[PDB]
Amino acid sequence: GGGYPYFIPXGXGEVNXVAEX
Amino acid sequence: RRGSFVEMVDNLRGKSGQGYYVEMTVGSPPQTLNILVDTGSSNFAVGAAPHPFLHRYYQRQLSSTYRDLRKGVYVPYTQGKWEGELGTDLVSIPHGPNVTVRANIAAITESDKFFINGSNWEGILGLAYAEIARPDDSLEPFFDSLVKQTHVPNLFSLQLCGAGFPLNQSEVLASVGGSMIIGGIDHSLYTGSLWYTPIRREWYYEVIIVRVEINGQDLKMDCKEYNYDKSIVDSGTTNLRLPKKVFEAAVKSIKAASSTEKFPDGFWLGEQLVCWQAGTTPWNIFPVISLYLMGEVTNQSFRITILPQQYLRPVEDVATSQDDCYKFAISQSSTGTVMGAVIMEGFYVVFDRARKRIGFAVSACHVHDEFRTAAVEGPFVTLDMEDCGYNIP
Repeated sequence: GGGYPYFIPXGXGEVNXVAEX
Repeated sequence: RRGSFVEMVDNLRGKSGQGYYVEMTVGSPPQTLNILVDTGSSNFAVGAAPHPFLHRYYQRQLSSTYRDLRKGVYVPYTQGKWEGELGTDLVSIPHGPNVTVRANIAAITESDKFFINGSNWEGILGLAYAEIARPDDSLEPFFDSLVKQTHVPNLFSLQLCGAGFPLNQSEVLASVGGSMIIGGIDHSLYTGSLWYTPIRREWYYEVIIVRVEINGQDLKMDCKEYNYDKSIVDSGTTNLRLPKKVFEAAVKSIKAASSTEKFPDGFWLGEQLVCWQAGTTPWNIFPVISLYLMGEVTNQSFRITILPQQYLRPVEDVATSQDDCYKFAISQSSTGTVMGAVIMEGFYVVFDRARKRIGFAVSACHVHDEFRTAAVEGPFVTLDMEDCGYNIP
């Protein structure tokens, strides 16, 4: 009824450093 | 103190997904700030006004050496942006060389989605070249000012450790750390040989990817796809970011190799974490990924290979300590390949500006297991490498 692996919402948690030009 | 390399070892800290920072001091008397190390931009900028997420900020009025340039600046990133006031001041790196530089500094007065709640950094050190500085290439970047005013050799190297970072038992679970060696290369941070790829053009640290393999199987794209519209090495980006078409081929191949076809699509898109019981993450079902880079001699390449421990990133504070949860940290880009922390945490990376080249060696601190290790291998014979670069058509 449960089990591994399981998936939960989330993510982001990133840096993404300059736009071109 | 002498500013020797041993003093610089371990001078970076971070929280996972929030960049790596070095301590700096600005102004007279010195004001201490933590500064994100960003090889993907070229402005030095610091929080200079209150913000809910800033523990501290730069106070120009407290510095007798501050000089106002009377010009504004706006800087947009792939994520986040800020604007502020240009000026110059004296700057030092307490665990860096033993020197004091007069540098350009953007004093940040407004920002959006730039500072991160709880992050421990208050500014950014853009280490790339003047061509991508704002407002334009006349604003000399920090590292240029450092080299011009001092005798520091024109190179730096980065060892980003990720969860390979020695911590006390009582330190916060997401803490990472590393080293920025300014002015040279420290032999304690890597094993084996350093292999170099040319810096294609000095704007970003642009490089050329000539082949991609997953699980030792060629992705079989035209190599121009890997570098569309550039490929860069970026300490201020978390993920390995890939052009759309390459991303889609990468996911297909990773799924096939690991038999995870049934994992939900949100996982692959970075909208859902995967969770296993603590200690039981099945690393061995996931493939290694290799990027072959243009080498230093005609028709010669080498490859860097990372493990699932680099591209499945641990996420704390989302489930019971009884479980280990991960974010898939390979993602889509419409601005070219970015070799972010996912790539750099496998390797000691030397930004050899003096020789227009980037070196990679296996990092002494990369996360791996008893069966596999990150690798840097060559040489390989590879034809038509120059054709791999993008040109405005």
